[PDB]
Amino acid sequence: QVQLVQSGSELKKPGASVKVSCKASGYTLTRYAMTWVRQAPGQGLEWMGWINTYTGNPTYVQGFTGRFVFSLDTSVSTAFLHITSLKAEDTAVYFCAREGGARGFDYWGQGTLVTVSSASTKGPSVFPLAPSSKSTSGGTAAKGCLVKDYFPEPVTVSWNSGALTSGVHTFPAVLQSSGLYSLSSVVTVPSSSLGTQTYICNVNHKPSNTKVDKRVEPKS
Amino acid sequence: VLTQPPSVSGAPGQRVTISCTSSNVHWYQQLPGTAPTLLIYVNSNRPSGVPDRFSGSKSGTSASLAITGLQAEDEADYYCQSYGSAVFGGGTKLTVLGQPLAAPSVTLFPPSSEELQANKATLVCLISDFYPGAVTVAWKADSSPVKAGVETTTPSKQSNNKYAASSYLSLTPEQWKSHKSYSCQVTHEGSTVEKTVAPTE
Repeated sequence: QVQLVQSGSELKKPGASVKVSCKASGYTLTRYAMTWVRQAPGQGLEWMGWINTYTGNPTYVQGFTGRFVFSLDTSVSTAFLHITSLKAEDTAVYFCAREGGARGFDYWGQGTLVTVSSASTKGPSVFPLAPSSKSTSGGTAAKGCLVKDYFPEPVTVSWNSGALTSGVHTFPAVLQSSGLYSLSSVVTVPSSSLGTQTYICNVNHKPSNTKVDKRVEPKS
Repeated sequence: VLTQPPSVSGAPGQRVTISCTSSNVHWYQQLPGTAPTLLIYVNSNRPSGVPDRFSGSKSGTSASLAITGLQAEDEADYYCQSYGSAVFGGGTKLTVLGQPLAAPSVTLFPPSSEELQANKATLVCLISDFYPGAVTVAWKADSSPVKAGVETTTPSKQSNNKYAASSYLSLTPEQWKSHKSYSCQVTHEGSTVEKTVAPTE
């Protein structure tokens, strides 16, 4: 069956270079034209141009006629997008698509996130959000973990090694102006459980290779 | 390069239409966080896996995409693309006009002593269960507005199809201990909720 599969996410710093791959299968690469599309966060689809899988002579949109390069490897049956001298404005998802010629753009790659940031990889600073019954009803306390300043995404958060699920709410992370990510996860538990019951915040950050288990005690 | 309405709305069961208006069609649907998918090709036609609700229209001055009997899963972004290179139609967000308004639940957490010990401080305002997804967050130090050191998320859908948001006010322990109290003020559909904390606590 027809398929386009691209590389995984890429974290780069400004000035660096990146190679994104587009593996086509299920059809013959040389018979259809491969086009490149760009989509920055919260934006529309930018057509970048296309490569001639027949010849291999690429054609770029103006402004992409710069440090962007389209390359081809018909042996492996793969199309490559090269970006040199990366900049913050290059932070975007990049798609490869096939031109059936009446159909589109009928097939797309899943998309490749290129993230360009001056921020170095950083492990989270985890702090305990102690129980507060003010915003919670039913004789119930809300507690949590504040995950401060980590880069890049994602971060995983569980409670009591996963034994606690119901009443949990992990809020999406904010991107501050740093840049760095801050996230906060709250669990809602019975008032009587405290302080007889133990509640631990399991925070996991693969990019930093960091893990933190933080006990959340009631108060002073 | 092309032109479409930035926004369109309809209630489930209704019929919505997206307009697309010399030098220059195919239509693409895009769910959040996923790649675009071929919706219409040849201007009248759909591939296999496209419902009968979607109908494309060519008029020769312009093109149109009509969805009849709108559904919940149709809430997404829709793109128009004609040709001579490939021209893209720009973004159009389609939001289903179902469900009633929901009042936000606001929970405010003060800085922990461990953070204060670490020569840092953060006020955490967590906002849940509100619809629609429009809220404004204002921070106050002793009834005086603060905007420096504020970081707020763009609201996002929860599991129950309501919206959540979270605001953070970063501080120095000095600033924290200085004032008598800090307030997080969330405004939603002409209604306000102000949560407050104090260093004394």
